[PDB]
Amino acid sequence: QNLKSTDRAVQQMLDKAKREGIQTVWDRYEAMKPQCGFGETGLCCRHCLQGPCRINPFGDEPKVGICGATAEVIVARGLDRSIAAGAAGHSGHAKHLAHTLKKAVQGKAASYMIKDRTKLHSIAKRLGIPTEGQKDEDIALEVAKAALADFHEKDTPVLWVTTVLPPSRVKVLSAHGLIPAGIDHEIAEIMHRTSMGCDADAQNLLLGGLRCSLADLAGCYMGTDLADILFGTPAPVVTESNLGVLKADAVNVAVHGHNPVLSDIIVSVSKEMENEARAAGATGINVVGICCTGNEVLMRHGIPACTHSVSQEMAMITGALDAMILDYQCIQPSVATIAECTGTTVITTMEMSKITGATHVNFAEEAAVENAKQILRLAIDTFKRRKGKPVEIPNIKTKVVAGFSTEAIINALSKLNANDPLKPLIDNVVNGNIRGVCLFAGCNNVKVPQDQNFTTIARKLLKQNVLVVATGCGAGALMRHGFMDPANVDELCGDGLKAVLTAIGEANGLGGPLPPVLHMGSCVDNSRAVALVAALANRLGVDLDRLPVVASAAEAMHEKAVAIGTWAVTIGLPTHIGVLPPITGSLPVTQILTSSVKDITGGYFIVELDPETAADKLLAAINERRAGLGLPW
Amino acid sequence: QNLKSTDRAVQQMLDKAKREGIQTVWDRYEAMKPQCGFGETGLCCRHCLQGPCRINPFGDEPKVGICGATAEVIVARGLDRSIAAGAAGHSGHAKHLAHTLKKAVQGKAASYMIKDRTKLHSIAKRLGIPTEGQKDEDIALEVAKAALADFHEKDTPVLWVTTVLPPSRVKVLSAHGLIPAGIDHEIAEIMHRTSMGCDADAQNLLLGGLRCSLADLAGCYMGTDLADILFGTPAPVVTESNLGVLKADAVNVAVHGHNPVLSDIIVSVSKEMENEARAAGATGINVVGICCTGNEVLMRHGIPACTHSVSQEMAMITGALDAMILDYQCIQPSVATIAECTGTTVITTMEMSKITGATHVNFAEEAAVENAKQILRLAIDTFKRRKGKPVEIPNIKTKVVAGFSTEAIINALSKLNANDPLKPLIDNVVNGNIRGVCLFAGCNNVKVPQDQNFTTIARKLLKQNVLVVATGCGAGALMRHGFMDPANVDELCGDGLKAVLTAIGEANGLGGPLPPVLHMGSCVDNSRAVALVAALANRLGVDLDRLPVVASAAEAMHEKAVAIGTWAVTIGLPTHIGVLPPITGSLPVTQILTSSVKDITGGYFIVELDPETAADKLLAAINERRAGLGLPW
Ligand code: SF4
Ligand code: SF4
Ligand code: FES
Ligand code: FES
Ligand SMILES: [Fe+2]
Ligand SMILES: [Fe+2]
Repeated sequence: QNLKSTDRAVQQMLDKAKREGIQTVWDRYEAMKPQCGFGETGLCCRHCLQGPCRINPFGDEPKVGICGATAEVIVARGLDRSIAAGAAGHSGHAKHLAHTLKKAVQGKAASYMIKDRTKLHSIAKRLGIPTEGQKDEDIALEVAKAALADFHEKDTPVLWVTTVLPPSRVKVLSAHGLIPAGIDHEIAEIMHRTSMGCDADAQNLLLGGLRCSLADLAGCYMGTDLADILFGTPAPVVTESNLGVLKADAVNVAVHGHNPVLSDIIVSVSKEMENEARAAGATGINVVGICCTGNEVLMRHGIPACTHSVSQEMAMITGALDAMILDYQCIQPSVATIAECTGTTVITTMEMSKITGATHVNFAEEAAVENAKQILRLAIDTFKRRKGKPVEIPNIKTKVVAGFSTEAIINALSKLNANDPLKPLIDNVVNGNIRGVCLFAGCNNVKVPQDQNFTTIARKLLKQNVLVVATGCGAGALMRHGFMDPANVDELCGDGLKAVLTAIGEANGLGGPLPPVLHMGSCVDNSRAVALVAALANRLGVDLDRLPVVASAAEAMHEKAVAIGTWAVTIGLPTHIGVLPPITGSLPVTQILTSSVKDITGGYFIVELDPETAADKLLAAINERRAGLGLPW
Repeated sequence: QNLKSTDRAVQQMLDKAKREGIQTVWDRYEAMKPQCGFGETGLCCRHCLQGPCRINPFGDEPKVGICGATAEVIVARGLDRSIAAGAAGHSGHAKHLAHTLKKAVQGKAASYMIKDRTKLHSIAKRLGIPTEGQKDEDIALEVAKAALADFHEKDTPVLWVTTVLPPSRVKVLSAHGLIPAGIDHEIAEIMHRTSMGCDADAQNLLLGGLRCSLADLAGCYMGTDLADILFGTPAPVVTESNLGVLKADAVNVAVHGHNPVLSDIIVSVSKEMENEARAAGATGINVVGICCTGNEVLMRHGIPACTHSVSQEMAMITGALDAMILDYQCIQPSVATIAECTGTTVITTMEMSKITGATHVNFAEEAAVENAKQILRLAIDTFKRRKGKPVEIPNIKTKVVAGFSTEAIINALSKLNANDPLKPLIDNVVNGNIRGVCLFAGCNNVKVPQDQNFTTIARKLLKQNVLVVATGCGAGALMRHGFMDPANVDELCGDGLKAVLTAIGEANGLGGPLPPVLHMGSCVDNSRAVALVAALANRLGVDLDRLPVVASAAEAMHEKAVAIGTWAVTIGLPTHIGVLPPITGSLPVTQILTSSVKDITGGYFIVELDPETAADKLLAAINERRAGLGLPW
């Protein structure tokens, strides 16, 4: 089972699933092998009814698509559609939150409100919306309106790009025609250009992809901004992770998906319903997180994280998961069927994301509390039904310190330098105590033993004094393996990094360090890393492609992760991907994405499946940046 | 060669291509066989980096996708993405025209103007935009603004749906949540919902597809409306079709793609440049059409059509095609390479549609005449280079009467009943002289011997007194085989239909009938058939799903054609498709699209690859409609 997951709790549940005959994602993977090599390499097209077309990577015919599409074109079109799909997900989540905010401040949904007034005003100032003499509800309405306006063409480009990067970066991107005109506009233009008999020049196609990846960035940044207004900007919080956060004697309710608009209300209403759960024989309602909706409520409220991506089914296998409350994205639809075996009540809530066999609740903001109580009552009923049934919850959990928004990082640093908070971080980059910064982002992927790349690469980087930050299932991996527990700083961190984490931690009164890795939140909250890195670039008076900052989507899976990797490259970062995207069928496309794009944006992909090698390549990238700033390395 | 194309001119060029060693679409097809059966049946997914996933149609594992996606889900997601892609193309073309109109009336591009004032005012009235006391430029600005607003969410749904169908149809669609909220909004929502770990219920997915197909309809209707304002509403016109419209002694320039925004200017400027072409030794500039940009200029100006879809390369093989001027969609990218052998100058013009090896001209409305002259001068240079080179233009062409906009059909009918123009058509439906109406739409497809389905089915329908209308490459097929020549009415038409075509024709002073098939224009101009059918439904006080009207995408290829077929079903029509879309891997999805959707929209797909059988099924569908109206059949 160690060949499937490096998480011991997952291994334990994989043994239980096997003896019970419950098929898992890893079983379904095994049943799929050998996988199609045309698709793996990107040399397949189904963009018209003359296909499917394929191209042999090597050898004889077929060499070209039926319409004449080359390997270059086919690979680039496929990639562009994945970027557009990722942009559609992040920006759909953001759009939904914009509508929520509008409802809140129009008095249409009293369960929602402006929680973070400081965030609201800062965003309005970033955007150039006046605040002086305006009511908060009106400033919010303006913010929501501006968010919605970034989805279509208008007299300005997408402000959730141009107002979040430094002018010198915007100027480089503008020069190459890369600034998006509108989020849904770009998504549609990708779908058009990639359709049969349209764009058929790899460079042109890939420039379009880069632009659409910035539309994805805008969606991410918008989603973080709006969720912080509605639900609060995260600050440091202490919690736990892994399956051992489940409790046999409680009603265990997982919140799973990405948009926390209802799950944030579930957290608050569950508390209210404690005496009702006790009436049903439970100690209370124990809300736990899966995936990014889990990350959202972890970051804001300290809700413990149960599990992430690839291992999500394992929470059900314990027998103790009374309900799984779903929004959208990254939910294996197997959960609906596994529920028949495990007894879990799986509940969908969003109109555009249903799963055959799951019970659907028509969530509406105006009815959010009513919805939450209905859902929680189903969970309580489910808990009652498992009266007397043994459960098998692995007694495995880690301590997690999280909540490191960019605001929180800047505040923590300000305890070392109140009026120039970034300076202590830069001072330590310069003196070598911090070698650089690495963002771990993205998924787990069944192809890679769960967490192995994230932990292998992080361990090497941390020993080499890299400041590591993480989001999404990268954060999930690292938290489940102890990288968010400050007790592990001595073991994991190089001396320079330890000194910095300790100095910041002791200035924040902790009597001890920051954790080894800073959890910056959900997948949209990759935008928080952009804010930090843009702030550093502006403080130094350089562009992002001069900073010793890299990214690693070490176990990438979703189209969303491909979009994030692509905008990381576009904003100027060396960006590792630890699974093969479907590009290797075209050497020219590979050479653009790994090499010639450096000349355009300064960033580039590093495609490397061996994690020890990837760590060495990431360090080399960091060190090349240091050398370009004239620093020792 | 008759196994490849039923067009004799195409056969002749296929012989020339073979002896010259120039690879064609049919050669590339042969090199692709056998094609992948997973893709053909829809049982392949590449929506995340855990794939590719496939499912065996029959037998053992794999049975399910890695994430748990069933065959139902995989098939429905794939189909939905094709619909969204088609919507992106039609609506991208419409969007571009909206911007053109705005430029025109703002004084930013004097080559463009309001040509059809009557169309402008009728559209403004349909939309509820005031005209009384307003300047034309301001009414136009309002129309353009309304067009652009239909791409995003706002306080109304998409007006290019709700204002073009009858209220009773809109009410049925609204009840099922099918009215689009915004064109690019829906495209993005499809891409989101179909991404990994989102929507996973076939019915839910397919309802989303139906809604997105209405966004495609809106794009089609918008595109027709705006092109008619800018360029003129078509009226009856006489021209010719097939390769024999090329002239050895002239500069032959093809206009190819779908958006005629520049090619309409090329038509007018080419005339201006006659004395300059004569200076270069040519008789003049002979502009000819390929595909839908060809249809646009045929319908408005009587520009002869050279060829269509699958056979497009054959125009180059003649050796006489001096230039091919490309916009976007349905252009085989092979043309750029074939040009190296044939000498043709292939020129791209749209930013998002380039082809490696083709010369690019950065078209801008403000510079349209300058662009046109540059392009025409390249063509003249090319003509000079082939001085003394024999060419092989098949001496094969047909006569074509076309230009049957809905306005033109209503006008023609009005000569029989001035104040109730639809009544003579309805009277003849009722008395059986017209059995019903069939729209032929969509592509050719290399899988089907070119034109064979269109001509086989049309011939059977016409003998059974069906009024046949056609667009796109369906029109192209029928025109190249003589179905737009009124001289062929005696041979092709049943006695009842002949009597009607004759009575209308003689009332329009023609001394003879309308042609056997009415050419209603380009692919966006499928919207014209919707206008006609909606007008009939309103005149009868019934919904579209009670009318004896059917559609046939007999040789479908492009994602655009899948979107059109889907909205034809959604608005209530029995809709034949003569190529397999990738659905047969899921019986449940097939049963929804061919059967249970009848209960939702009244329409349904008829999937039938044998054209004689398809004709019988289409007649049965027509006759069932007649029986439901209490009519003899
Ligand atoms: S777009 Fe070209 S390469 Fe793709 S399926 Fe159609 S014919 Fe084949
Ligand atoms: S979305 Fe599911 S079925 Fe599709 S490739 Fe990914 S794991 Fe396979
Ligand atoms: S041939 Fe396998 S992914 Fe298409
Ligand atoms: S396995 Fe052939 S289309 Fe994917
Ligand atoms: Fe996530
Ligand atoms: Fe067309």
